[PDB]
Amino acid sequence: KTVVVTTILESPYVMMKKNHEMLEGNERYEGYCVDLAAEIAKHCGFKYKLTIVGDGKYGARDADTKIWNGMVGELVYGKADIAIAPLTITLVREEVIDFSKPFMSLGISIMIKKGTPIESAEDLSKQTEIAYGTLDSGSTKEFFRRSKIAVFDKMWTYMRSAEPSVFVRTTAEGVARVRKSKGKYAYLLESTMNEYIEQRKPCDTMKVGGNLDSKGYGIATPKGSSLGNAVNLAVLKLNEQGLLDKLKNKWWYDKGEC
Amino acid sequence: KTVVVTTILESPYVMMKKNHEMLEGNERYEGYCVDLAAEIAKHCGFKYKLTIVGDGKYGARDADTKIWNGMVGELVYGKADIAIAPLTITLVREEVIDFSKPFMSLGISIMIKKGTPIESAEDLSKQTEIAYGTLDSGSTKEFFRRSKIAVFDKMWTYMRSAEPSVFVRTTAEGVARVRKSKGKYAYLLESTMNEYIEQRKPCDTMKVGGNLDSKGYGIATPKGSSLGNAVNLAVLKLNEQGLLDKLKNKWWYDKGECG
Ligand SMILES: O=C(O)C[C@@]12O[C@H]3C=CCN[C@H]3[C@@H]1C(=O)N[C@H]2C(=O)O
Ligand SMILES: [Cl-]
Ligand SMILES: [Cl-]
Ligand SMILES: [Cl-]
Ligand SMILES: [Cl-]
Repeated sequence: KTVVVTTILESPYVMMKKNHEMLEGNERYEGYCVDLAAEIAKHCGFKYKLTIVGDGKYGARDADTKIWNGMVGELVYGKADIAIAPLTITLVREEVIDFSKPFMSLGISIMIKKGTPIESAEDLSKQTEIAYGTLDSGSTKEFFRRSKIAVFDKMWTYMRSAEPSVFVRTTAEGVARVRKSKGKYAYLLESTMNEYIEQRKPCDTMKVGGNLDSKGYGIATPKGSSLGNAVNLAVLKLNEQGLLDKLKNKWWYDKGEC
Repeated sequence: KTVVVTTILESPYVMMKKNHEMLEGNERYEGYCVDLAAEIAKHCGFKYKLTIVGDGKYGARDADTKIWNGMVGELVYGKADIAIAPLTITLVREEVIDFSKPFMSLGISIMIKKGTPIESAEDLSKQTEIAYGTLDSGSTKEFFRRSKIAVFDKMWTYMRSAEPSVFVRTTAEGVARVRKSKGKYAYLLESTMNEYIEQRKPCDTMKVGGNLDSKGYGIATPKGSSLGNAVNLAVLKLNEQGLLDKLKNKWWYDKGECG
């Protein structure tokens, strides 16, 4: 009867509080998705325990074994009752679990080190002097790889052919690369992460240009889960009570340095 | 067995081609939702008729009679199999129909006549010289009535007590009112519509400020519909192929009359 919530350690969505070793259970964690979890539970009348996804992954099906990892795997294989994380709503996932309507929208955007003479994807496309790239594996890369749009296609062919490599293994590396490259590298990533980092010391980065695309984060439950309907309704209510906006403002701006 | 699609005549989602009495059936109509409808049927493998909703409303429940009007009413009362329209996904509607994930996202924004000295809701709230309003009902009005935000609250109180009325009955009314009030009126409306009108002649309007909130339009089916799963999957596939983006670009920008 205690609901098992699975999530993932990703700031500012879910973080381990500074004195977590002095804290018990759910109080070890803070962040946007921790509050969201609490808000969901209140409007759904259930008790819950926060767990961190065992393998540190989101949810991907291995082409060969067909096994799901991450949070999606924890739902499908019955370790968790529900996922409350920055888990993107995608077709392959929707086919094996239920999604709430998205609690947050986002898109591909450009992170620059402040000073950089770039204001848009187009700016990036027309030049090579400032290197730019994405995570070496994931949707942003595939977006570029698959786009039929001129600008985005010129960016991809550029990125694929660039030497040395413009791809990074981790988000943290991308951001470092920006910060360390003295304004000669730009990074493509979730507008949400871009916005968050903009509010981080040493305050030396900046989101520019519009979003290139659009996707959504949703709460995830097993197909036919008794929780999903209430959970989805709770998402919509929260949005209409200004609460999701308030949460975002909280973790991004009110608690922002810079 | 042909799927009955309810939808609504709202530009540029669905539009009766001016020569429509020479045309017939689905081909009488064009626009973003007509294309969207076709993509969905193709991916869901079905055949459909487009039918404009008898009352021209989106979907709201009468406070008294408890009766659902509009496209929601058509789905809830079993008069249509699916609604493919700029139908905002909302709690009360979600409780009575099935929605797909959003095929398009939007938020409340500010339409001004070019040259109007207003850049934000904050700006609007801090003055009265320029009047500003919303549709006399719906998602946008409700947002202001309910807001706990100081700026939005002040705007609601102003709007509610403003004379003459700052509320308009229809989008066209609100657009015309902005267009003719010599920059003495700004309309608060869906960013999607704001963005479309921006690309229409006389090209005398402008969207300004950030969105005030976030919402999505979804495709609705009657609760429990066998169609709901497949359709929702299609929205995601279309979105991942970049197809939804291609369409919005098509009807908003490719076809823009303002350069
Ligand atoms: O990057 C991906 O392909 C997926 C995502 O992986 C994250 C990790 C690094 C950069 N991107 C984000 C993306 C996000 O916002 N949610 C994840 C997810 O939805 O699994
Ligand atoms: Cl965003
Ligand atoms: Cl990462
Ligand atoms: Cl928008
Ligand atoms: Cl109302």
